[PDB]
Amino acid sequence: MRFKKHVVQHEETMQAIAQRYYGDVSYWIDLVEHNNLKYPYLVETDEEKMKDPERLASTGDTLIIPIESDLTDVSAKEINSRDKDVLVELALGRDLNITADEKYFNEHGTSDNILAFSTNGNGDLDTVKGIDNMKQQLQARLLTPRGSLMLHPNYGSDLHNLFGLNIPEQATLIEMEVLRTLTSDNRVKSANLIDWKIQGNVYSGQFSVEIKSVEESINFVLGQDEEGIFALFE
Amino acid sequence: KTRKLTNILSKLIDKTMAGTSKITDFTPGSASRSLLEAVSLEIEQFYILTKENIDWGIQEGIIEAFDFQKRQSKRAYGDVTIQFYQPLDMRMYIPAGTTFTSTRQEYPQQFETLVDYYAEPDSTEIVVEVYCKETGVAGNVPEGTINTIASGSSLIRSVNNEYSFNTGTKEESQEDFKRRFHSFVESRGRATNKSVRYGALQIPDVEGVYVYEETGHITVFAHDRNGNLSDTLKEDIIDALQDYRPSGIMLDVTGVEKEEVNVSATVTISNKSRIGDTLQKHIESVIRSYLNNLKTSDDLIITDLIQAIMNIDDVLIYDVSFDNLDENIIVPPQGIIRAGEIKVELK
Amino acid sequence: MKTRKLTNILSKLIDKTMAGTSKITDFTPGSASRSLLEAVSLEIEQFYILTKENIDWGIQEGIIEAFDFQKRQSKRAYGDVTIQFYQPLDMRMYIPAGTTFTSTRQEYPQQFETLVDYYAEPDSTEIVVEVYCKETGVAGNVPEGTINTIASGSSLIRSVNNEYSFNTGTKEESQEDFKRRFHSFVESRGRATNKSVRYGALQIPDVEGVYVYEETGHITVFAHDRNGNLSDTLKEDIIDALQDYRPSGIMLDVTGVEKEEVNVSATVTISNKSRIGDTLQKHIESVIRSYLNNLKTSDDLIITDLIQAIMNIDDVLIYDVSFDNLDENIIVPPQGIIRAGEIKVELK
Amino acid sequence: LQKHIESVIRSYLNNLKTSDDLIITDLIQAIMNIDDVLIYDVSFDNLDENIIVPPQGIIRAGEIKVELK
Amino acid sequence: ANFLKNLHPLLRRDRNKKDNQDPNFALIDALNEEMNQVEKDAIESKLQSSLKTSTSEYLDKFGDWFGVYRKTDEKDDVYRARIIKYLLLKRGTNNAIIDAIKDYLGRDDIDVSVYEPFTNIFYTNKSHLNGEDHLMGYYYRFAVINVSIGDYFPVEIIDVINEFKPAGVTLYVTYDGASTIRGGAIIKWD
Repeated sequence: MRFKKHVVQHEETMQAIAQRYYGDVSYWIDLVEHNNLKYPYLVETDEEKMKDPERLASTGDTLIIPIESDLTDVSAKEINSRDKDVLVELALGRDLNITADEKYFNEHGTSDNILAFSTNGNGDLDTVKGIDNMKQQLQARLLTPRGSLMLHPNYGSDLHNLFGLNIPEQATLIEMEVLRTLTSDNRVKSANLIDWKIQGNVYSGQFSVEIKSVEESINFVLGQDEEGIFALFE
Repeated sequence: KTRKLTNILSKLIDKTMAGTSKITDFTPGSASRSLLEAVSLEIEQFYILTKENIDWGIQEGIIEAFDFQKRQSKRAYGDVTIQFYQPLDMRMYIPAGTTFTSTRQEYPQQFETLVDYYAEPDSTEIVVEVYCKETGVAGNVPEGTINTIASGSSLIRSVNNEYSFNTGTKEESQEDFKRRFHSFVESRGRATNKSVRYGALQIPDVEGVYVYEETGHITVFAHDRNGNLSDTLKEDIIDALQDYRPSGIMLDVTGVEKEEVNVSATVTISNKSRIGDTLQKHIESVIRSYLNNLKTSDDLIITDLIQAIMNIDDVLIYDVSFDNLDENIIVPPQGIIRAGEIKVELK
Repeated sequence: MKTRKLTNILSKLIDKTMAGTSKITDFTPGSASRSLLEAVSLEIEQFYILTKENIDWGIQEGIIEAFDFQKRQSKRAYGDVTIQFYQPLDMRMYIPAGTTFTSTRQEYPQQFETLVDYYAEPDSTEIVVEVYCKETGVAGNVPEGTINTIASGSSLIRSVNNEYSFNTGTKEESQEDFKRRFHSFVESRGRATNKSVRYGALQIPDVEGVYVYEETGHITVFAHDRNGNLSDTLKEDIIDALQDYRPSGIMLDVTGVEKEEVNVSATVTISNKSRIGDTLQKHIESVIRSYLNNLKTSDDLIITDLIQAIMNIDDVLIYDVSFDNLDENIIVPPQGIIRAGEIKVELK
Repeated sequence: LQKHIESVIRSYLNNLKTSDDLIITDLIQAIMNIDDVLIYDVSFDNLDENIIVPPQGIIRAGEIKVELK
Repeated sequence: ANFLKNLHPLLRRDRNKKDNQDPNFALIDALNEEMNQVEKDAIESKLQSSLKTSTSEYLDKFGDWFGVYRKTDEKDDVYRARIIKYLLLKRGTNNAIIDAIKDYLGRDDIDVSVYEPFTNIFYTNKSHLNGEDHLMGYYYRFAVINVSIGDYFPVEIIDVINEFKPAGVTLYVTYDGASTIRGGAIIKWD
């Protein structure tokens, strides 16, 4: 359950609150009954509240409005930018950093024993969040051979076998495999080719990845509020 | 019974139209309509105020005249002392809502100040008033409970509540208020068997009273916890009942017809090693308590006594028998049973 | 509430308006400002009036609530019915509760039933059984001779008849009687007095009136129902109620009033002889029954008072009245009462 | 209530093992512990003294009857 | 008194500086005065709904409900005290009769007592033969009382006692003329 809570403003009235929330002043008596207020409902200052602290409320006190509120179906324009950042951080998840030392496992991408855990410098395990978490997950999926991970036959990629000839056919095979790998992730909305080239022994390419927008992540997390898990099991 | 906002506004508009035709625009946003709506809202609020006052008066106005106060639910409140390491170098400010707590699991109640406070530079320790955030007796913390401030400056040496909080109260229900008032009204009664019995029972040392009525005479049977009626207590009862008895009627006081029952019991026991004086005295004490617990009109059922003696222990106590107790000793309403000489034989 | 009136409020508003500005000086009839202030002041006047009325109502409600002195509701009529057999019984027949009694007289189609079982002994010729009207209110106050049917269908029944008109049925209590009994309550908070004994006897709703006859060391409580009877159950209930109120050590006895049943046969002459019929006879009989049953305890019957009561029905239509069974006034003692018996009227 | 008390008595009698002596007071407390308040007094119309069972004997319930007053 | 708060927001709440005779402020303040006065009256009206704090007309309503009527020039405090006392009257004993006698009369210092002749019934054993006791009969009988009054009384005081005495007790009244003698009652010859 969840209800709205209203702070008493300067020289406010119960009719104004009822109009603001319920859309009609008629509910001010219901608001009085629910909050158990005496006739001077909103006193000028705390000196008057001292006369009867139980039954009276002064400026700065909090009233309860029993309207069933729900975090979903809330306009994202009202949400603060920091709140949006935290929401997308929750949506993309938090995971222990393993892709530290980018140079090492970029030099030995196809081999095992390439990545390892790391510390955050404060004595605790390192963590990657949001875009860093997505980077880590996508790098791990691309580097992982398909079928090598226990309990997950489909997770990984076939790039270890696509060290073929230097022709456009193998380049297309690589591109298709990479697109399959990126599309395998549920968070990746779509991926597509940008540009590629061949320099004899070396193949080079780059891709564009469009993660789920801020609106979709906000909606997902705020809908998760009904369950309270706030965790990812994709 | 009462008008309402729409009705008041409609009648105001109708009366305004009747009074003059110079105004005809009563649409939303009109200055005249806004004025009439404000007046109508004020009048509706006054109507609600009158309704509240009358509702209070219906259920408290009459009884309040007889010095009877209904117990309202209150937040526990009281004074706390804050000590500073030294006289204050500047004017310190404690805003309203500053929280005070206690470092115990026994008392998770939170207290807060409902008003702003100021401590002068010359002061070294200032007392403030804090209110419990929850209504009820839960805020009635004992002395030396409140010992922390959640937003205080480091200049504080210590925090302490000098006295226990006792102002927290639960709301008294209306039926209990009516019951107290009716009990008082009944107590105002006089010159009846009920009123005489009541007035006798208000005496401190009287435990039970039976009033027997005869034409032209009243006799009162009274007893203490021991089933006795001392001469001093008899005189006290007489003096108290001088005010109660009817005019032209004779009243007498007498002691309850006490009947001391001597019980000699043979108790068969399983564990022969546990036979000893202590178990004997325990059984004797149980029997004595059973016999002395009986009220004025309670008859001594022997089967219930056997049940109690066997329920002392379900396996150890094997069997019981009595030579004195052959059949249930019936007694009248004015004859109480009490414990006499008791003996227990272990077999 | 100080009970202000409209003119003073309007005058005060206009005076303050004039004081606050010299520009506004037109408060004639038909002006906007006068109309607005008149409307406001009228609403205030109505608020004050309704507040006063609501306070009066709330005082009554608080009186009711504080002492739990609930107002008495409408009472269902009840009475007794006589039943006769062909010959004295041999079987001890059983009549369970709920045995319905009805009347063929369509003018009074109300139904009655027994709330308690009854037994008729062998070698018994008739039985009296108490019955209660199914419907509440005055509708159960049928006249004598109305009930003449029993729905049990037993063949042993010869005839059914209620020997007296029922009167116990009444509507909801009036305000004046409620206030009267509240005064009796206040008076009888002192338990042992005569007024308190009278209240305790009247504490039972079914009791109509009580006369406390007092002697040295003895009390006699003459009590009666609306019909002038005092059943054993009601006597026991009165005694139980009086246990709390009666003085201790003084003998008390409860007995029924010395009820006297009057039979009236009236010969009446009518100026307009076309008006003769069953309606006029029944109306006059109803008036006579109402007059006789409205008599309280210690009320002496006066023949001239009955004469004027009959003649005031219609002084022109009714020409003369003569009684075939009454010739002199009846003196009722303090402990007696008159109730209607068999009422008959002959139209000439 | 009659059937419940009869069932309790039957259970108590049938639960007796070999060489278990019937004691009337034990049966009294077993009956009274059903409800000490509701039950006021108990009296037996066919038993007056305890029954001694030898090692090779046993007691079993016969006809159980209860009268409510 | 929320008239200014719930007023149309564009309207001025304060007397304008440009004109000391601002009719808008005059009209608003006039209406606000009436609104505040009605609020004050409504707040004060709570006193009339309670028997403890009621006054003239509503107190008369209360006393009419309780069956006690205001006397000539009887003020509210004594009237409510009389109502409360009338509700709480003890009845059926010697003390109640004495209190009623001393209340109906204008003073309390008068000597009043209730004599119970059944205390002086001649019993065979305990009663002295030539003592104060009398043989049992009509007067020396239970359910009989003789009230001694040491002051002039109206005959209606008997009816007053009839209101308080228990039912079934015969009443007698004795007038003690010694208590009402002017000055010292001892007569001198020398």
